[PDB]
Order: sequence, then structure tokens, then C-alpha cells
Amino acid sequence: DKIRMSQKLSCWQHILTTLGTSSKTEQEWNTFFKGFLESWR
Amino acid sequence: EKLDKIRMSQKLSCWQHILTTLGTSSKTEQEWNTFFKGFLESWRKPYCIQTS
Amino acid sequence: PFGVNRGLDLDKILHCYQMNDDLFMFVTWKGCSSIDAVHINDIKEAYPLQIIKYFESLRIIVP
Amino acid sequence: KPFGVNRGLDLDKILHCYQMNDDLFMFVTWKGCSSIDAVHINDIKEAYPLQIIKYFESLRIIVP
Repeated sequence: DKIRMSQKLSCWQHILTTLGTSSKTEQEWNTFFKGFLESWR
Repeated sequence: EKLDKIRMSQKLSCWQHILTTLGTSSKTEQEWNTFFKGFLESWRKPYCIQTS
Repeated sequence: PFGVNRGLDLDKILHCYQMNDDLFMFVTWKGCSSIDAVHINDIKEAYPLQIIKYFESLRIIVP
Repeated sequence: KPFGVNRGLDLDKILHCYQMNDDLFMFVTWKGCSSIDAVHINDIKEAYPLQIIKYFESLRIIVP
């Protein structure tokens, strides 16, 4: 059930590019990013 | 919680719809009983979709 | 006479219940106050966007 | 270089999804390509509705 981290970091980048880094605060992004990583587990 | 305004009689009709569709001889009766118990519970508590 | 057989347009998708591989949507129809169990296969082709919108409304957890 | 629908490829598999408030992203593969892309659900709704619905059907819909 292992997906390469680099591939996950690409996907996160896709998500930033869609939404825009200026559309959320940094902690909003950081909490979501942890959620993003746990959801691959 | 929009679901709270839904009557018991309404849920039973919907159950009868599920039975008419599958229908009763397609499961064992204890199979039906467990599904029915989860059918009633499904209206009352909020759902989560689980990435499997 | 219930479900798609009523020959009415879909109004709202209220709820769903899953039994193994069988998923039923509980829906209302335009001009009708009744709530019907409908197998997702019966509305999948006609109302895919409403179906998807209903699933979007649910909370999809990690867990 | 392009990712998502902009690859102009056909949807292969939907592997996974992630919800962010009201935004739902799907993690997908394309036919003929090895990469995994995050695609907003709005970007694939109308092109692939039955594949998306079938993916949701495969998930366990449960209570509490």
C-alpha cells in the first residue's frame, strides 16, 4: 500500500496550483497538508 | 438532521421498496434482519464515507 | 407505482443506504411528497451530477 | 509540464480522494501514463461521471 512520497508531493503541488497558496493561511495549509499525508495511510 | 423530519412510516415504505427490488427470497431472513437494523440506524446518525 | 416508474423528474436526493454491492438512494420527485428507495443503477445514467453532488455533501474521512 | 486533464489523456483509475472543506480532490491515473495527479472533482464530473460514481460505490458508506 505504498505510494512514493515524491508522487504525493507532486499531487499536493497540483492542489496548491488549483486553489492558490494565497487562498488559505499557513496553518490552514499545514493542517490540511498533514491531513493530506495521513489520508494516504 | 434534515432526516429527522422523516417519519417511521416513510422509512418502512422505503424498506418495502428495497424488498420489492431485490427481493425477499434473495437473502436469508437473518441476513434481512441485520440489514434492516442497519437501515433504521442509517437515518439517525451522520454518515462517513470511508476510503477503504 | 414508485421510483422511476412514477414518470416524474427527480427533485432531491435525501439519503442512501448500502447493502453489500447494492446501493439505494432515497429520493423525492418533483410534484410529489413521497420518499422512494431507488437502486443507484436506476438513476445513475439520468442524474449523475446530482448523485455526485450528494456524495460531495458527505464527509469523506481519512479515517 | 502539464498535469491533470491538461495532459489530454483518458482517465485510467481513480485511486483515492481527499476532502478539504468543500473542495474534493481525486487522485487519478491516465491511460498510457505512469504519473498520479490530483484533479479537482469539478474537472472530471462531466467527462467521467459513471467512473466517479462507481468509485464512490466501491467505498464503505457507514455509520456513525
